Amino acid sequence: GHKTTRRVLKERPSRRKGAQSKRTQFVRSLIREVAGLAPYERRVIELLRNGKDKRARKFSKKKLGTFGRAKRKCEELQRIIAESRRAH
Amino acid sequence: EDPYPDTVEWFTSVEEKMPLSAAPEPKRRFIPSKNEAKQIMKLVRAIREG
Amino acid sequence: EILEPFVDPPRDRNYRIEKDANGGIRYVY
Amino acid sequence: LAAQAFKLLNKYRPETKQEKKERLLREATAIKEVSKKPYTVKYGLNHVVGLIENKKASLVLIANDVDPIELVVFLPALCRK
Amino acid sequence: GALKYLEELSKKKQSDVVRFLLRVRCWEYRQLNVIHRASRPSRPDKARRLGYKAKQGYVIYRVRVRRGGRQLKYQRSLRATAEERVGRRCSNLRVLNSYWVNQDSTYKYYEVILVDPNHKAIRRDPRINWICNPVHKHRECRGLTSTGKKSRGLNKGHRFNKTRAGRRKTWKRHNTLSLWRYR
Amino acid sequence: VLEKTKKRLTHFPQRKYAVKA
Amino acid sequence: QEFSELNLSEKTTKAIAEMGFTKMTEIQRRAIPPALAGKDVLGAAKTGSGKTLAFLIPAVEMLSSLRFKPRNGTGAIVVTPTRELALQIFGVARELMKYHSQTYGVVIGGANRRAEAEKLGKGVNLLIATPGRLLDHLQNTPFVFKNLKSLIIDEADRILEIGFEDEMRQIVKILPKEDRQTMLFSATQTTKVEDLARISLRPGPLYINVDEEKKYSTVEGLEQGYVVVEADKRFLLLFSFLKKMAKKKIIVFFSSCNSVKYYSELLQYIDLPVLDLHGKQKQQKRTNTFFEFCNAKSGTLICTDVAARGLDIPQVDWIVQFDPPDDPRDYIHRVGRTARGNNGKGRSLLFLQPCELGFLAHLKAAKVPVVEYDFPKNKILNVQSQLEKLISTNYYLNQSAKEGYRSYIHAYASHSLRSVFDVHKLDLVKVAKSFGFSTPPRVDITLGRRAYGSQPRQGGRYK
Amino acid sequence: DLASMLPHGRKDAKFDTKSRLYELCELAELYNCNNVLFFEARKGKDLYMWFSKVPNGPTVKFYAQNLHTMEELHFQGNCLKGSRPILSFDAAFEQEPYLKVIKEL
Amino acid sequence: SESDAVPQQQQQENHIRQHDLELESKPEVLRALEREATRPVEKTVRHQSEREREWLQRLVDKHGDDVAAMARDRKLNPYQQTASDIKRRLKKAGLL
RNA sequence: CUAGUAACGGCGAGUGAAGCGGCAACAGCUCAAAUUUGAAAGCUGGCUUCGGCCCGCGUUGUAAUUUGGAGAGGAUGCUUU
Repeated sequence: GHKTTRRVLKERPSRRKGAQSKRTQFVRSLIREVAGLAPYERRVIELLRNGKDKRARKFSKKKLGTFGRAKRKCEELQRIIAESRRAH
Repeated sequence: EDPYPDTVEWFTSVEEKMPLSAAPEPKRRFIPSKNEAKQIMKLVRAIREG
Repeated sequence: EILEPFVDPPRDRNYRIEKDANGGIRYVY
Repeated sequence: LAAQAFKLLNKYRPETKQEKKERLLREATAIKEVSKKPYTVKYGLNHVVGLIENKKASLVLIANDVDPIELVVFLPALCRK
Repeated sequence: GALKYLEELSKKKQSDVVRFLLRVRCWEYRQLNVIHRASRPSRPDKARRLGYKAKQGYVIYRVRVRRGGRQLKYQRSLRATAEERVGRRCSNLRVLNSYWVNQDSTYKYYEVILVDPNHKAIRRDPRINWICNPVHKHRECRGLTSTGKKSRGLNKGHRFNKTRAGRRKTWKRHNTLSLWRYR
Repeated sequence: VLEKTKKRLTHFPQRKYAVKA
Repeated sequence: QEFSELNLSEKTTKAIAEMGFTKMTEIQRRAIPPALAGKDVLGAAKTGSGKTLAFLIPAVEMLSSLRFKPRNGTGAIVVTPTRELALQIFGVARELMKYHSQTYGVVIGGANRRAEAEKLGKGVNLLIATPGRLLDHLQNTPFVFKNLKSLIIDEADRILEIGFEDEMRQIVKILPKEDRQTMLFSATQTTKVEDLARISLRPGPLYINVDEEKKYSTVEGLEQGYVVVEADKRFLLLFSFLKKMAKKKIIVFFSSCNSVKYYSELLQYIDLPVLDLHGKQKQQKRTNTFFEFCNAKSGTLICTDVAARGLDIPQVDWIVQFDPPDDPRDYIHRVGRTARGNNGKGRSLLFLQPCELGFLAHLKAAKVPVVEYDFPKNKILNVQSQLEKLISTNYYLNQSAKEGYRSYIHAYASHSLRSVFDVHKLDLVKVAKSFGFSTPPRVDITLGRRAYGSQPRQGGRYK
Repeated sequence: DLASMLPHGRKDAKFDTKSRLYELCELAELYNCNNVLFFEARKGKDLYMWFSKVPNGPTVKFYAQNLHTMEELHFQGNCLKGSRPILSFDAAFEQEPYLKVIKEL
Repeated sequence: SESDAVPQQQQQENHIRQHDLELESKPEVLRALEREATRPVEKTVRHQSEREREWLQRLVDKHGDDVAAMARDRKLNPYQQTASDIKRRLKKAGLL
């Protein structure tokens, strides 16, 4: 509509109000490795190790309720499997 | 399925060489204590007032 | 075998590449 | 090991309130009428975990009977890493 | 940092160690009474973020409440029911807050943070003299706690048009026939 | 009153002023 | 012709007089007038000719005339290859704008991203930056650049050699082009330089060619000495070296200005009579100290290699390179010649870590003779206890050590010859112990199968 | 209604709109499906239908405007749940090219 | 003439005074208020403590007037204040 | 005021808001998340010659700093009690 010159605003500190810090990443991973896995998480781990990626994805979707959450959980479990393989 | 399996230290197997926080150390950790300075001053006030 | 003296030593696929309608890279899975 | 650690820890036990106030009064009277950093054992869950995270700790001792046990579950692992 | 680690445990509360701890503590809670006193909280991180303070006058009470249907569902949450039972138990204290601590196939378990209004440390602390004020008598009974606000829909947006300012007050305001002098 | 609020009211108090017509 | 006869602003003239430069140099003499006229210029000057001042004078004068303020954004952009040259240019620019009101800023890789973002949001008129980090900031962070008027590209041949062709062309296409002065200094004139110039400058460039064409590259008349020192005994070996060959002229080259500052201050505490030369100092008294070192009998100069490029090294006994060399080829030839130094037998030695032994095969393929040194272990003056005590008891030493450490790490990361000087073979524990720490302080060392059915993008706007 | 009518199909609901269309493609790959019928509701008032040949096949977007479902009591018709229908295509689906594509999909 | 087109240059007359504002036929009340505003006020100059005076005196006695040396000293200067801090404290005290 | 509009409804009876705009009044803040760590600096009670002495709480965390259109830490030079 009207022609007005747009300004450049300062970056709000409320951006990224979730977590992205390396310290919280460390804490979260350490708590993962001290606490372990849930029954369904371990089931999906077994499925991924056996190679039934489709079955693991379906089970994760059934347990969680959302495709994005299922994909994400498969992702953390996959890097956990890879990290365990490297550690061994 | 083994019900109760041995834990694999996938994350803690790697020792981290460096501290987590990069926040600079404040001066109070290398200068004497102003808290005790103020306490000593208050005690001196009390002694002067008797 | 550093050929040139003071330079650095020079140093799985799922899509097939084809040409699309608009002359761009089309990806066959 | 417990006894030797307790010996060193006792040689570095923190100052009690009586002698702390006594030394404060010492300093006040000295002001009326030169030191180095105090080295003492550090205590407190949050303080010690931060010290470990900053790698300022040389040795860590953990109570075996913390009745919320979650307060400690992560501490041996973080010390190890 | 320890509270952050505890928060991560509470996030992954379905893990092995947390499941074991909640199992043992559930057995202990079943063995104890329906309502009992804790000097120290079971989840200190949750208590601290809800406002529990290591002061003379702050107490935790752990309470078990029957879960399930009342097909008419009881509109008051089990958390609110536990807080109300705590209020009738110790009417002298003020309900600061409450948090879920455990659950079973018959009982759900909550821990409530309570504040003593007659202790002069609480009177002096200017962050808690607000609950020392007499307006906050039986907040659990008037639905002024977090569960009360959640059940009353005290939120902003078009999703909460009917309840953002009080359901009954909004009904009355919309159904009053206002007649001015110069009509 | 809290220490922070005490310092704030000490250093930035309510000023007494007037706006000219 | 001097800066006085060239008619500039009174603030600029006072700044120049305070710095001390009176006679204009070659480039400073026949480049500033065309630049203040406004004609885009390509030059081939070599480092040490004062090109920094030669291109800062027009930018500062233009900002003063246009009356720029921090809220208007960037008016002048400096594109530099390495962060050490960035800091040198920053020191010079601070010297120039000491009396002005427009602000100067630095944006370099391996630095606090959020701090630089806040800096840009607040606003800088003259900004010196590195290619990759500059381009990232332009692509991602909110700041004003629509009033840009001057762009200097310093040592574009170095920039292309490092490999920022894509970064530089994206910078050129992103930054505004209309009513923009373009100055480009680059010694060697290659095909990459031709391309960068043809995209960057306007149809009519003025070209300056007095590059020193008598490059006496000595291929055989050189002998390079090297000492294979462990990471955690580097500073101790340097200290023992300095003690033993006191009463001899010594020049030691470091990598970064913060490292120079920390070593200077630490040696002052540990009783080393030393003449120092680093960026934070004043230009006038830097000249005074250089004159004193040239006209002294003994003494040791702590200076960096990038400054030694501009410095004209007098007759000295020992040329030591403690930190890895910024330029290997230029380093070898130039400083070997300046070390062996005409008549008097001069010796030039380089510190090599055990992870850095590929430089030997490098030199062998380069066809130059080398000599190794022994440093008997009992002659190493172990004072690391006093070092750690002072680092732990003095806060100013704690800072100077932390900036020195991080600057060394980031320089080693953004070192050109990665095959020999790759950071991932370093031990941070031992390098921190050599700096005097017990625990290495936080420094970020960093600083397929795509989706099923994922076709590329013919439309849509992302920012 | 279409799920009842289509017996080689699988029903699924609540796909996040913040996700991606090729993420719909991995969804179809997970379900081993070579065709996808996407229902996108805009304004909660207007229907958008996507017919896509999953792996690398051309996709068609239509907008659904006027809606009448099987549960209305003015239809007075009923058939077998999954029996084969007589596909009665119009002539424009036989001449016109984009209608050729729509007919094939 | 504004080469860089911003109305803020027209409107103008990075640190500002923050505890006060520097300001540049009418009713009797208004003039009385104006006189009251423009009346000078007592300075009430803040001064320094006896021990601070003694510490500065000893530091001057030992290191003369070398700000670098006084910052360098440890025993007489436990609180590792900056040389500029020491210089302004000395200036406020009065002795160089 | 929007307004008996949108929207919902044995689409019959009927039900039925909200943004915006003009007003009245207008005031912003406290926490959890940090190591005071060169010093629990915090608080309850009873004993008082009422001035300062103990006991206990508490490190499983009480004071000061900080709460995301922020902040911290240094340097820096102005200005307030």
